[PDB]
Amino acid sequence: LQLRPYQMEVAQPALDGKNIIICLPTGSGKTRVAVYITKDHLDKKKQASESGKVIVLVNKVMLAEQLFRKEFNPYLKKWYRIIGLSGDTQLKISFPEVVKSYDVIISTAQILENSLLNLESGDDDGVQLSDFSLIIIDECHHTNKEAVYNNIMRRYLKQKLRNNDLKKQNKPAIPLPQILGLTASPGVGAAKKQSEAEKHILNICANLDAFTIKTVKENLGQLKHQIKEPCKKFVIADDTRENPFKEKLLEIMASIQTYCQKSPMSDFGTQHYEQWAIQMEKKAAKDGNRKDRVCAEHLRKYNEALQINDTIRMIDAYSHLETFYTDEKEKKFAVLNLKLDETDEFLMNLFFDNKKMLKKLAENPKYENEKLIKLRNTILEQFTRSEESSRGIIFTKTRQSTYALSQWIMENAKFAEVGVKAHHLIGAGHSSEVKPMTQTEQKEVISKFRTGEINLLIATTVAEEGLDIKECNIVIRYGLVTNEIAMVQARGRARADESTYVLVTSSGSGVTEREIVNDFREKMMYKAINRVQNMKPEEYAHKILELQVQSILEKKMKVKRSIAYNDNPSLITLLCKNCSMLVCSGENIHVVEKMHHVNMTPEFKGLYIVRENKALQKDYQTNGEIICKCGQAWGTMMVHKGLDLPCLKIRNFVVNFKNNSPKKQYKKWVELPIRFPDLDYSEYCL
Amino acid sequence: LQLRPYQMEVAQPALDGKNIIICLPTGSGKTRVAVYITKDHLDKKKQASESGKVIVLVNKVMLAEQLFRKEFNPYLKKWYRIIGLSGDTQLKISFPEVVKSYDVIISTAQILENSLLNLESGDDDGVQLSDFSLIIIDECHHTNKEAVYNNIMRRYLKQKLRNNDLKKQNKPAIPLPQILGLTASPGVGAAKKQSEAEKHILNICANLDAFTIKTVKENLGQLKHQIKEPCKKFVIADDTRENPFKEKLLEIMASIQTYCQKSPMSDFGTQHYEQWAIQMEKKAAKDGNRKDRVCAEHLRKYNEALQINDTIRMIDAYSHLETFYTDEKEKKFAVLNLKLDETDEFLMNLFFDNKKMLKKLAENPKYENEKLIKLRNTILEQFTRSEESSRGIIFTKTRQSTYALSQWIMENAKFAEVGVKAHHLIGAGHSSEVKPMTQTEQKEVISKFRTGEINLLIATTVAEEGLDIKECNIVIRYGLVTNEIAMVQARGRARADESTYVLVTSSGSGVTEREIVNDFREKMMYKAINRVQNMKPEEYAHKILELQVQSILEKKMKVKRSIAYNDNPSLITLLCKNCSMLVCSGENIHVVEKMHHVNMTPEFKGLYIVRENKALQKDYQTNGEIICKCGQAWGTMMVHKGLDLPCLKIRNFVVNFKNNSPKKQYKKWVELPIRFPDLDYSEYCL
RNA sequence: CAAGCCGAGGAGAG
RNA sequence: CUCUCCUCGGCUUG
RNA sequence: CAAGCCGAGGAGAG
RNA sequence: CUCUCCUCGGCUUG
Ligand SMILES: Nc1ncnc2c1ncn2[C@@H]1O[C@H](COP(=O)(O)OP(=O)(O)O)[C@@H](O)[C@H]1O
Ligand SMILES: Nc1ncnc2c1ncn2[C@@H]1O[C@H](COP(=O)(O)OP(=O)(O)O)[C@@H](O)[C@H]1O
Ligand code: ALF
Ligand code: ALF
Ligand SMILES: [Zn+2]
Ligand SMILES: [Zn+2]
Repeated sequence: LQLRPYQMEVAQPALDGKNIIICLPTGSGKTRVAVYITKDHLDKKKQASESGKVIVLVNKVMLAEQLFRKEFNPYLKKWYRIIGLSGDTQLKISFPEVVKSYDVIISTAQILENSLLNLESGDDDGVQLSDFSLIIIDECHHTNKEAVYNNIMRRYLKQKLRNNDLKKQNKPAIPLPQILGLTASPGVGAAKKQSEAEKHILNICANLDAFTIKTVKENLGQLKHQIKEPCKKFVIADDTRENPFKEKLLEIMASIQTYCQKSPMSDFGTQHYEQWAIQMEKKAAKDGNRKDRVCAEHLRKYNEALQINDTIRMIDAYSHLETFYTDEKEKKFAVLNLKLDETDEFLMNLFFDNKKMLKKLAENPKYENEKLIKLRNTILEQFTRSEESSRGIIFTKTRQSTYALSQWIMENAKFAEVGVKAHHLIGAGHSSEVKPMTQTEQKEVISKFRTGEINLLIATTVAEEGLDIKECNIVIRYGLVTNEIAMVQARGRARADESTYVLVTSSGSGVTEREIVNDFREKMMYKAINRVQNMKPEEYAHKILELQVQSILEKKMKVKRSIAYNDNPSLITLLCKNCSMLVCSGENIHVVEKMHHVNMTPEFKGLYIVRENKALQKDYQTNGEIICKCGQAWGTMMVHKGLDLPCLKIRNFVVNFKNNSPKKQYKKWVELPIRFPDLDYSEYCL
Repeated sequence: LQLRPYQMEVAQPALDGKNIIICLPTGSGKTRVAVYITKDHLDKKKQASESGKVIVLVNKVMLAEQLFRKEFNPYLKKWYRIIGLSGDTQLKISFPEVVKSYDVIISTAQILENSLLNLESGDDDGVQLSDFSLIIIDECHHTNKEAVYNNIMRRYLKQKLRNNDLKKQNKPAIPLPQILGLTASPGVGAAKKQSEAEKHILNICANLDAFTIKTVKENLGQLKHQIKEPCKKFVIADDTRENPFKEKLLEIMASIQTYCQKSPMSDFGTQHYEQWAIQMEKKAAKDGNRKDRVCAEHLRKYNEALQINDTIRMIDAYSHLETFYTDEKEKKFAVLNLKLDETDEFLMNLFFDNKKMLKKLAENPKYENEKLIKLRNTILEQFTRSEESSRGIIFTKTRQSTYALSQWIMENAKFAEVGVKAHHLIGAGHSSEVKPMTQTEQKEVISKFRTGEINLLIATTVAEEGLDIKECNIVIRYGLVTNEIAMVQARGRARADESTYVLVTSSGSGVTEREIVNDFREKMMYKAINRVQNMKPEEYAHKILELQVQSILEKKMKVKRSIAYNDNPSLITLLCKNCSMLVCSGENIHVVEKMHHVNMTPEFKGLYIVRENKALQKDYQTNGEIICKCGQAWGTMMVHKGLDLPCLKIRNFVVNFKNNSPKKQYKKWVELPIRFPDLDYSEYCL
């Protein structure tokens, strides 16, 4: 209910009715400023007897829920009506009179965008920006290119231009709400010179229609006293050992490569090798030539294992290989539950003729890992010095890496002795080759991390922003560097004086250089903002108008082309990737809800096999996987109206046309230019 | 970390603070001397508590990356901060505080030149030479005329002259860094007498501000014992056969020539013929008279084929012709996808009425090639004598030649039997009529050549310098002689005792004489250096000062004229070269980023045809070629802001003016004196 | 809690 | 422009 | 990985 | 001074 002088100095111009942006460090009380501004604006509008509505837009459901339940509701419930929406709630069914029913709204931009789309094209009641008097946008740095924030503000700018036109012609013009953006680091984007950073900042300002930035410039000492930066540390690790297992991997790779008389132009263990393997497997699948598709797939698996070994223990890679190979053996045995294919035979024999030696080599404390030893030392020093008063975050690139680090931590008793309780955290996307984490589990782990029964976190890029996390004492980056904004957000985590920020990496990689470049970009952005804050109003307004007009017109020009697919379902046929054979046509495939592709015919039922659901394995089995006779996966099982149907994935097939047959693969249904009919139950019924 | 006595004797004067040059053979440890000198200089400056910064300038990104990752970083990382920059990295965004952040810098001269230009004219922070204490320039022989090295050292000399002036007037003068140049052969340039070589060496010294040369003069025996020169061999090949195919080429050439009643003043198969053909085609295109432009173009193609045959197999020339003719037929058929032009008709018929006989003649082991037989014998003898312990390099003039040699090698089983694994290597410039090689592929082939799975290389002038190559046993020059410096660099490749250097050529050409002249220049340069090393300091300094003053003043005088183009876009019109017709005007042409010329109008869209991208052909097609109705190419396709636009090449057009119309062709946009407007999306929009 | 569909952003390699 | 990795949002069948 | 722009150096022929 | 061949660097659109 009360603000600090450094908060007040930045908030004042907003209190005067000027739309602006506010860039403050992490944890400096931006939400406090937002709530105070909303209260003041509502009171001032009520004094004049004018309609007052305020809407807050965020990009995460968890953020909206937290802000409503902890910050906004407890402060304005006594005076105004507050509501918080998201995609997980049932209030969004009728949004327009959600709006007129309540005064303060917190939500995600997509809901309001959908309402606008319904109004402009749909027959629903719809909603307009004029219904609002104040719009708050947190994490405003995301307003770029064609994000939802950018679309909303594009509509706002179009309305502003229409009002400017109407100024000379009929009056009055359409009123527009005030705009308040919140952030900590707007970034520089792809900037290689100071002028590029200046242009990027001006573009952000024009997109958000900002009068100025209002960065702290007077109470710097008080702010620094309060929020204090950690000390930065670099850990560099080098090695010229760990030969045996890697050499064994390399020589088996050479054996498999010379089996197919294919010597790639690239070396082993690099992304270029993976790309070449993907290209070769794709070409082999298109041509239907076996003995190369599987070879490329196994080479890709070996490359992934080598990368994993380059980052973490050898047992992790061994586990990866054994999981893949055991799955293949189980699939083959289930199919055989006879003619074999020699290629899979020699591949399996090669893997199993050296499984024991690989396992023996993997267990060798002689050369385990330099980076892991450095991380062990860092964690132990920090925690032993904190006398049980420390908390830590570790940012890592991948998910399997998080699992490996967590289990590794639990296998060592020193972490428990010092009092270390670690947990992992990942995203919620089903497009990462691994079972994602659910929102409930994320909130739940965050809650226990807040309590303290969990000491340290092993998190992917989820944890930089949008999460309510108590200040930690140690921040670690395990070979992960993305950009300056993520760097700043991770750095701001290290409050709790006597906290430190460390980046651990090796010499071969260029991670340190990327971190340095991010630092350079930080200073470039600071200088750009410093210059921009002192620019003359006239030229500032001129350039903002120019940028807004250019953005709107280029959006118009780009949308012009988007108007643009012949429908010949019977023209195409589907072939299994490994065993090229006629699977089905485009006539037997039907669509449910225009979204689910399913084939429901008698003969097709006997062309596949059903397995158990591994996700539910670790009860009942509902969505079983679908595998081919060769062992190739086609899709899964679904139930519609209580009826069991198969759902297919286009990426598991090859398309053949009857006109000229340039067989092609589309990776998803939408890219397929042909249409499919909606389900008709008359076929194979009554 | 430790030096040899011959290295020490040359390094000592540098250790005393004297700027100098150092000329040593190839592979004698120049980088070792450089790193030791940098370490000693940094330590000595730190002893006196003085600012110390060292910058190394190179001319190739690969060289900088290699030097940083293999030589400098592993030796000074334990004491000093080392950084390596290039045009392929993101650290160059803010160079000045790259400089103050780090102590040791490795980079390409262009970056520092750009920083200086920004400081002197731009508003950026900028950089000055005074910020450095030591400047190392490798491959210093390139510092001549107006290379980047020469510009930097011109600035250095101007600063020195200003300091000399200020000596009598206000003091102190501006400090300057020490200068250390590295090379192996500074060369003689265009020298025809000993005095000319002396003048050239003095000019190089003055440009680099060198106290002396410091060439090895005492430990000659130890150096010779270590690095040993190969034995030089000349292979001369003569022939009075291979008539049929060449005579058939000549008689078809005569037929086409007498079709147009044009008997050139020159003979067939010489550069003078190609020049005359280019002049005739240019005049015909300017006059718009068809039946001569295409005739000249086909005559030029036949001349190129005859040259190729003069160097390599006949099938290579046959492939060249069939590629061109098949492309023409495909273009015509795609256009027709009707009125024909009799000229192309009889040309095509003439080509196709003898395709089979040409193919039959090309396959004839009776007379294949004398030079190729000699090369076969040389390679076989070397490799059979090396019992699988040899590596080889072959320097060839052109790229198609490298491809032909490589494929020829793979067609013969004797090379495989002896254990020969060959690979090719070319440059990375898109101005050689052939798709260039990329940097990644160059590094990658070099890596495998280092490993050994690739035995011999077929390389153009890329491989003489700037590449990390393990010593080879055989060096071959296949009819290629450029200058003494390239000769010395190629010769130095032949370490690995029992290595040999051979030049293969015929009697008609004057290649042997050019090689002999290069040897003469080598001895002339040696004598010039020997005299210069013994010159009296006073006259040496006097002449160096005179040369520096003369160079700076002539640069001033030349820059004076460079101050100097009316803008009448609507004045000109563009005509297709083959079919002279109104294509467009200078008003419908717009410019993107001041660099890309594009025409975006409705009527223009229907005036051209789109083909597939051959580079991507051997997926998706993004930059398709643009062809005319007559089959003439105009340009390609580009995408800006997601919008498909055509990009035109001026060399495919003829310019017509409305005042007096002296139609002219410019070969590139910059030479065109008129300006063009920047893209404005308002036209044909909204 | 499981399956599927669409769209968006960031990094790296080519 | 392509591939990979990572994140986010909305929508359906259960 | 594709396209385009600018500039520099070396050789040969004229 | 012109033409061709070869090499290099920097910068944009993707
Ligand atoms: N007026 C205030 N006086 C004292 N502490 C405050 C005040 N406002 C906020 N804080 C502190 O700041 C924290 C809230 O910061 P918050 O706004 O959530 O961070 P951010 O601005 O980075 O989102 C609270 O934990 C609280 O301790
Ligand atoms: N002090 C030394 N003792 C022994 N060998 C050395 C020494 N310094 C360099 N070398 C040899 O010289 C090579 C490095 O030469 P380098 O300086 O790269 O060649 P150049 O001077 O032609 O660039 C290495 O392969 C190494 O074997
Ligand atoms: F918005 Al913050 F830490 F910067 F919650
Ligand atoms: F500089 Al060298 F061989 F002469 F690398
Ligand atoms: Zn199958
Ligand atoms: Zn034409």
